[PDB]
Amino acid sequence: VFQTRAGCLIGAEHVNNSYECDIPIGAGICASYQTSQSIIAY
Amino acid sequence: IKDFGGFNFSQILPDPSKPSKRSPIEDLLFNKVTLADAGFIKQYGDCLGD
Ligand SMILES: *[C@@H]1O[C@H](CO)[C@@H](O)[C@H](O)[C@H]1NC(C)=O
Repeated sequence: VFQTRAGCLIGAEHVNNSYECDIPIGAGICASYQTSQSIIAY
Repeated sequence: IKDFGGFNFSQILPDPSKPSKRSPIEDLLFNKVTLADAGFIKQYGDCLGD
């Protein structure tokens, strides 16, 4: 469970690092499918 | 912010002594224009109560 300004996202793991955007979410948040693989939001 | 030769850029460079690190002219422009969307999270309870 992760709360953003565009809403709250369920099913993703929050990470402190910053990468390039792959799938745009909104309000400065993007998501990607990364490595035992899972969805991450950053 | 060093000696530029007598040039003031304070009105256009961000002001550290304030949040969001934005210029005074940018502050004024942001104040003049009014938006109907203050935020983007309006819950069911907010509309049900009012
Ligand atoms: C112009 O720059 C000086 C420093 O060089 C600063 O003291 C002054 O306040 C600046 N001008 C304005 C209107 O803030």
